[PDB]
Amino acid sequence: NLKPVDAMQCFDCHTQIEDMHTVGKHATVNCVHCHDATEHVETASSRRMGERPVTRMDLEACATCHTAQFNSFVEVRHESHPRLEKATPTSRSPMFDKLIAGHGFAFEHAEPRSHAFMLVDHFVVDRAYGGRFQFKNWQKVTDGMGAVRGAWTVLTDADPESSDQRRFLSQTATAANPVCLNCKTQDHILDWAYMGDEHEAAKWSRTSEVVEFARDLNHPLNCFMCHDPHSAGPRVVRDGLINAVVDRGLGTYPHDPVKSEQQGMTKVTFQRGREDFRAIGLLDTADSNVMCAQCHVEYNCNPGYQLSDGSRVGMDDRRANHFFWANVFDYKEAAQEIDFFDFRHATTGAALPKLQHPEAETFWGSVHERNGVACADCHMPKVQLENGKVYTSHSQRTPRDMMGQACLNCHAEWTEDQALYAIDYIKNYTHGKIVKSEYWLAKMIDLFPVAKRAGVSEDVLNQARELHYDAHLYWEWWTAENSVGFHNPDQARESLMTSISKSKEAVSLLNDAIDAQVAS
Amino acid sequence: NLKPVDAMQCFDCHTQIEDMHTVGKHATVNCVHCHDATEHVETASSRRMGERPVTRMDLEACATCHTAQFNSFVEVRHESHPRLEKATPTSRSPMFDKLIAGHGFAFEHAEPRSHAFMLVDHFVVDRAYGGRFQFKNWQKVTDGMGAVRGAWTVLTDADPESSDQRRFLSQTATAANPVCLNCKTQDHILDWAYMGDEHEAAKWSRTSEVVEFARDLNHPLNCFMCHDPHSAGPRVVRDGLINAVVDRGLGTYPHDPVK
Amino acid sequence: NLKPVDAMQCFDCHTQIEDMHTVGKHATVNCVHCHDATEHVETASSRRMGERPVTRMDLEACATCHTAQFNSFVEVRHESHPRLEKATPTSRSPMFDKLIAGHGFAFEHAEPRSHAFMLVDHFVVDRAYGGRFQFKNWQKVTDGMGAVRGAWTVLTDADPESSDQRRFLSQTATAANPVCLNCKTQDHILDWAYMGDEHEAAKWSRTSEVVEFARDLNHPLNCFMCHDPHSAGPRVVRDGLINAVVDRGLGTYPHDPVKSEQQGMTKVTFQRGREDFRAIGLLDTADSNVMCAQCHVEYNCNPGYQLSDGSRVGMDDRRANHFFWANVFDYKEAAQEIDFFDFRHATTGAALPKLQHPEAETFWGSVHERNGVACADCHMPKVQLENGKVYTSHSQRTPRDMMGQACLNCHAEWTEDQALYAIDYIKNYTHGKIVKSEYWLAKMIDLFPVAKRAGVSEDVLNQARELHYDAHLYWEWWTAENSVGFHNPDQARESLMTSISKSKEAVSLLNDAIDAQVAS
Ligand code: HEC
Ligand code: HEC
Ligand code: HEC
Ligand code: HEC
Ligand code: HEC
Ligand code: HEC
Ligand code: HEC
Ligand code: HEC
Ligand code: HEC
Ligand code: HEC
Ligand code: HEC
Ligand code: HEC
Ligand code: HEC
Ligand SMILES: [Ca+2]
Ligand SMILES: [Ca+2]
Repeated sequence: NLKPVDAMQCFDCHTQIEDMHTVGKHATVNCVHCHDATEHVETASSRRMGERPVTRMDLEACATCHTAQFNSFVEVRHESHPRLEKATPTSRSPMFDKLIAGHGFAFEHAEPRSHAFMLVDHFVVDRAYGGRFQFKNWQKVTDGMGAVRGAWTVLTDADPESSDQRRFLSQTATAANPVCLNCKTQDHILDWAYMGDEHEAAKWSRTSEVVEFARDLNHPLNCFMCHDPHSAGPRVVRDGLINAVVDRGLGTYPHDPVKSEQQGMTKVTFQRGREDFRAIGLLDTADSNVMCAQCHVEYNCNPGYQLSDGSRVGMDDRRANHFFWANVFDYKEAAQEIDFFDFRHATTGAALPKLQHPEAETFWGSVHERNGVACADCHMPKVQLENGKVYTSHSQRTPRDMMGQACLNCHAEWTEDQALYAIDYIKNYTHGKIVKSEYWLAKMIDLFPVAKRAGVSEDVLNQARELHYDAHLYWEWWTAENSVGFHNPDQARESLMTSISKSKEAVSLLNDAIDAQVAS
Repeated sequence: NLKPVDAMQCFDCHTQIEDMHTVGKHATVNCVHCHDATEHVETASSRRMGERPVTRMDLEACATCHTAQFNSFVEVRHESHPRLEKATPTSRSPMFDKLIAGHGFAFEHAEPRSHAFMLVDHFVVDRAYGGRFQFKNWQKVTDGMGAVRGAWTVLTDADPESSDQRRFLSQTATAANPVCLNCKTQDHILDWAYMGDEHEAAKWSRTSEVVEFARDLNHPLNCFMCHDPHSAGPRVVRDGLINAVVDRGLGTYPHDPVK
Repeated sequence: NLKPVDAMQCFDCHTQIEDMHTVGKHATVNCVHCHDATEHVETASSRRMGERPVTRMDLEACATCHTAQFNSFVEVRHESHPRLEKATPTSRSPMFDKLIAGHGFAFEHAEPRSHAFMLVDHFVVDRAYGGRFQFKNWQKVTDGMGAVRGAWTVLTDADPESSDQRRFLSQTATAANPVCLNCKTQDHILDWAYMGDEHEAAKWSRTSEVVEFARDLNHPLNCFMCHDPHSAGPRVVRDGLINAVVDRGLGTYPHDPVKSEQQGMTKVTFQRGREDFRAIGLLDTADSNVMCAQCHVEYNCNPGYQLSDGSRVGMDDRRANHFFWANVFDYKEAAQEIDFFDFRHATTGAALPKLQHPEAETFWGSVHERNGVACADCHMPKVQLENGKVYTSHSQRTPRDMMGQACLNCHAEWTEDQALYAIDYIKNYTHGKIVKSEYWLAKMIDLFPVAKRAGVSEDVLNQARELHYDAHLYWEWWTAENSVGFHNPDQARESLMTSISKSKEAVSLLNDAIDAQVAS
């Protein structure tokens, strides 16, 4: 049984915590729920930590008083098909392997499944750790609660004796690095300096051995990623997001200065040895658009190359942890502003960006976003109970599972079937354009070896490579983005038509150049 | 937002609560969750209460940290047919009127329905208060959450100006008395002496005017009827039960001394 | 009404039958249920048959006393989509036509459907008889009971006047030969010598005119394929299987000598004119792993070519009826041991194997097989009845239709949805790797004409052809195998990664060789 500690004693040294804790809705929640600080209190001074207190980061620390939210979070949506590869004819990107050739995603890229699995899925995907980590057996893939209890309760490491990234199976990659983990867990929140920069007080950083870092991490999507444990108020903890919104002053809604001001973020910095160490972003309001944008964004979390000179940009560089915080039509400019690209296409040699799940940036400017709707309205609605205390569902899943609460409450003119039909109209239309964009990209890509072998000049190949960048960007955004156009159908339409235009331009350029070589 | 109070100061006078609270699973739960004792602490001595502190008896006091248990409790089972009279050919006792003739149950005795309604159903049944109390309208009969929030949020009193038990409709009875309420609520747990005996410190007792008592009561089946708020440990609070089991030495299982 | 015959009279000459019949559970079942032997008994001698007795091979011969088993067998699973071509984007092998080009399966290869249809489906598939046989009309495709009553009750022959294999429609093949029928029916069990070898007493053999043979055959999957009609004990009748397990001494579980000994097979030979003629394999136990392995295996049942010198191996050769009885990683060695391959790829010219439904060999060594689980546990479980005499369901179908009896009885920790999710995780993962294997095989195949035309040497082409063999084998096993990895997910994973490795090696070899030619 827990025994309370005297928080006044802590507050003597922890003024920032005092100011948060005493004012919020956790003012009566004793520190012992999450911290074991006995030896810390015996040894600390006002500027030196002394013995490190233990801080609980398990979600059960919150589930004791918030079982409803915890249970809704950990529910596994069995209809979210697991380990479903996107590069197949029946999934999101039928020609993905040809289009992404040269990139680590060619090894495996599955559709997302329920949040409980995020950390385990990150660890076991074929592109991440060379196949080092596996579930203990193939039955464990169902065990959401187990994954939440801790990744290492359900996973095995092929070689606990080594800590290097290497292939354990031939068709795997070792793309994982420490930045990835920031969107899977915040178990490292006290051990990682802001942005993963080198820091005396940080156990882990962008340049750490990711296998060793992995072994230290257990829990997915900690509840405190969106809720300050001290004030219980809304926040974000993701460094990349704070950096974009606050440090770079882009604001929470870069396209709406007024909304950015009303629904803003306040950066709170915590120090170690009186030197800035870590930060959180306190939100003005409980704005799930910004909470979900901690992870559902396009980002860099990887080494890459400079657009200017093609030189390597390694994990040690700040750019290896970066939120572009730019919609699809501002993205090329945002990548130019940091002088960065992700990979060279294996066939065309083009410098290309790699886009990932840009839901937050896609949502900006959509009809729903403009009308003050937020992710949670459709994906974590309040529960409707005939007789019950209302709480917010933490199931984070498609509104198809709860259309009454997620759509039909606003769309009184529709039945569930009508609303589903509206969704399907958009997704079907968008998917048709994605498929057409891929057809044209693939047609362009296939001409590169023919052009090279026909003696087409490097100048013409480079012209086509520049078009490839744009054709790729304006296509890939939409296979990366999870709503298949729903979050912003007009933007998807304009973008995908732009992709096709670019590819058609490249096809015509290469075809003409090949024919001119043949004629000469 | 709640501000915690200095529980150690309470414990200077409240040794019994200290021994329960500091040992159980509510040792970290501050008194401010259930008591407003500011003026009490200002005026009390260990021998004089001073200002009476306020104690929350609402189930929301527990639902804050125990929403899953509260929500399962308050759910209304619509399949438990409401206001279904047992003295009919299709219910439990087709000849009940003949057999029970001379007893107040002849006026109305329905099947039970979900616990959320126990106090409101007690107040509105035809045999209890002469028809004095009704739901605010016939729609309110569905409102389990409302009844749990408080009986008087969903009921009306035909005559707030009188406190006597009398018939307001011809075929009703006034069988209710203060003892009934002990199986409907424990909102009176600090205002009722053991067994409802007369007591200088008891606002209410077996001989109280039941209508006046009724008006003071709000919540059905308080969570603390089975769970001690201080220790979080299992308990009962019903005097009649404690009297049988302990005072009369019958034990919890009168047919099984080992159990 | 049947009238019993005096079996003692038969037993005077039929000692093997006496020894089986008098001891088993059919000891009270009179011969007249299945044999009309009146004129036989009048004319036979102890060594000469005299008039041939009639033997009933229709399944109704057993259905009279075993209606429950018969009815469960003949049920048509309408959810098993009929005539569903595998070489489409929504089926098992999207790039099958490119990959299998040169082989008869390019004409048509559908997913399997319910067992009642096996013989009719064999007769009507476009790759088998040149389109000679059709259902009487398109309505008859539903008639499982009709097919079971007899193929010729529901099919028509385009030309009853000729018996040659030829095309009746342009896009058909004539791949059928007599060996195929051994996995469709055993109506010929008394007319076919062991292995289909030439024999004086055999009406049919490997070299027979298959159209004439076809016309003599009526019933699918006779009940006596797994149950000896005389002893009622468990057996197999399939020559290829007996030959692998017993003649070649490979055992029923080639990877487990102990299990092979406990769950073994005893070959029983029957003679004609005191010369070995046909054989059965009596099983030590009712082991469905071995019963189903009569057909659900990789086999040769076709002409092919020698790996050594490329010469034709015709139906007359023993190798035209062969069970490799080898898992995917032992298969290349098993094909080398008989010096055999199936076809030359139409584009690459590579000698290639053709793999078919190797469920039995894939199942070996899997977690379930190692734990003593057998096909029937998942595909023909005992019926569960609140009040009823239990019998074994003969419906032979996916456990999805009976998850309570097929999985959940062993997997108490799971709900049906969890178990289905576990299956889908494996199938989704495996299918993603199949698709990737095909992508790489197709990329390799497409380089062959480019390499040939660029002047790449035969030595380099032959190197790539040798890689093609392996890339093909380690892919095709898994489109052939029906569980999409479920029966052995680790093996599927290792194999498919091997396929991709081989293809990538071939792509790199050919690309480099083409570029070197272009540069010269
Ligand atoms: C000892 C019980 C207890 C623990 C442990 C606890 N909380 Fe709370 N929490 C409360 C109470 C009490 C409230 C106030 C409820 C109210 O009045 O609305 C609260 C309020 C909240 C709110 C609403 C705050 C607001 O401003 O609306 C959030 C979000 C919350 N808690 C999250 C968490 C998270 C995340 C954890 C785990 C780090 C956690 N809590 C741990 C008891 C707890
Ligand atoms: C910590 C980073 C992170 C945060 C914050 C986050 N997500 Fe996710 N989300 C993921 C990852 C990772 C997955 C895929 C998990 C997996 O496949 O194992 C995912 C999956 C999902 C899915 C697919 C679930 C399914 O059934 O397939 C939805 C919908 C989703 N997120 C919505 C949201 C919404 C809405 C928010 C804000 C309330 C949110 N997410 C916050 C990382 C995050
Ligand atoms: C900005 C936050 C963020 C970073 C950094 C991030 N992810 Fe994710 N990850 C997500 C979200 C959101 C999802 C679910 C949406 C989706 O998959 O499209 C996801 C899904 C996944 C999935 C399940 C779907 C799939 O792709 O197979 C895996 C595996 C995964 N991430 C691995 C990685 C690896 C490896 C890294 C580092 C190279 C990484 N993640 C970096 C946010 C992030
Ligand atoms: C991706 C961000 C995110 C994560 C992670 C998160 N929540 Fe929440 N939570 C929300 C949002 C959004 C709301 C509703 C805010 C609003 O509309 O007022 C919410 C509301 C709450 C509330 C207020 C009562 C209610 O239900 O509205 C509690 C308590 C809470 N969450 C607890 C948890 C616990 C416990 C966890 C960990 C299992 C958790 N949250 C994880 C975003 C998050
Ligand atoms: C107006 C409602 C609405 C809002 C607001 C909304 N989405 Fe969605 N979201 C959808 C619909 C509809 C789909 C398609 C789901 C489907 O077809 O089942 C979708 C799909 C998703 C998916 C893929 C889910 C799956 O299972 O395939 C993710 C992840 C997601 N949204 C995240 C977000 C995030 C993060 C935000 C806030 C930036 C957001 N959404 C805003 C309605 C919304
Ligand atoms: C501020 C939050 C909070 C409030 C208010 C609260 N509890 Fe609890 N309760 C807890 C915590 C924390 C535990 C211990 C959970 C654990 O460790 O298992 C707990 C434990 C319990 C247990 C389990 C005790 C045991 O020994 O197993 C019961 C029963 C319980 N509470 C009932 C109540 C009732 C009834 C009320 C209303 C009088 C109430 N609680 C008020 C937080 C609260
Ligand atoms: C405070 C007294 C009290 C306690 C303690 C109590 N009950 Fe009840 N119970 C009632 C009353 C009064 C009703 C009828 C309520 C009504 O009709 O409005 C009832 C109704 C029920 C019903 C019928 C519910 C329905 O759907 O019709 C069941 C079952 C029941 N109780 C079981 C229990 C069990 C089991 C416990 C112990 C966990 C319990 N009760 C504790 C007083 C109580
Ligand atoms: C020992 C505890 C106890 C006492 C005292 C008690 N009840 Fe009840 N009451 C119950 C239980 C338990 C139920 C539900 C089971 C049932 O109705 O059989 C119930 C059900 C009811 C119901 C709904 C069913 C019906 O009979 O119409 C009413 C109304 C009711 N009581 C009124 C009264 C009145 C009036 C008194 C005082 C004369 C009274 N109760 C005294 C325990 C009690
Ligand atoms: C005249 C009725 C009759 C006919 C015809 C008949 N059987 Fe049987 N069969 C029996 C009886 C009686 C048993 C013993 C049942 C028992 O005692 O378990 C039996 C037992 C069996 C058993 C269980 C044997 C064992 O050892 O467990 C199988 C398998 C079987 N029969 C298959 C067949 C097949 C296949 C046919 C058609 C070739 C067939 N039977 C024809 C009556 C019949
Ligand atoms: C005589 C050879 C043969 C034997 C023995 C045999 N099968 Fe089959 N099986 C087939 C053929 C041929 C098909 C496809 C039939 C068709 O498509 O018309 C098939 C189809 C199936 C299917 C797919 C059915 C559907 O609904 O699509 C399953 C499952 C199956 N077999 C399992 C088994 C199991 C388990 C055993 C052992 C109990 C077994 N089979 C024994 C030849 C056989
Ligand atoms: C070793 C036994 C075996 C032999 C020999 C065999 N089959 Fe099959 N056949 C099967 C099994 C098992 C299935 C069902 C599993 C599957 O199709 O993958 C099957 C399925 C079929 C199907 C339905 C699915 C499809 O491919 O369209 C046809 C048609 C078929 N066989 C024709 C043939 C022809 C023609 C031959 C000879 C060239 C042949 N079979 C030889 C066992 C065999
Ligand atoms: C592919 C092999 C196979 C075929 C063909 C087959 N069965 Fe069976 N049969 C089994 C297996 C396996 C069992 C159960 C053996 C065990 O577990 O004891 C079984 C059991 C039996 C039993 C024993 C009683 C029972 O239900 O367990 C009878 C009778 C039987 N089958 C009759 C038939 C009849 C009649 C047919 C033809 C319609 C038939 N079988 C076709 C494999 C076969
Ligand atoms: C532990 C249970 C289990 C065992 C044992 C098992 N399988 Fe399967 N089998 C499966 C599952 C699961 C599938 C995939 C079915 C699905 O996804 O609907 C499958 C698929 C099949 C299919 C394709 C069925 C269809 O409709 O798609 C055939 C044929 C098959 N198995 C035959 C066999 C044979 C022959 C054996 C014995 C050598 C065997 N299986 C052993 C569980 C089993
Ligand atoms: Ca990116
Ligand atoms: Ca073969």
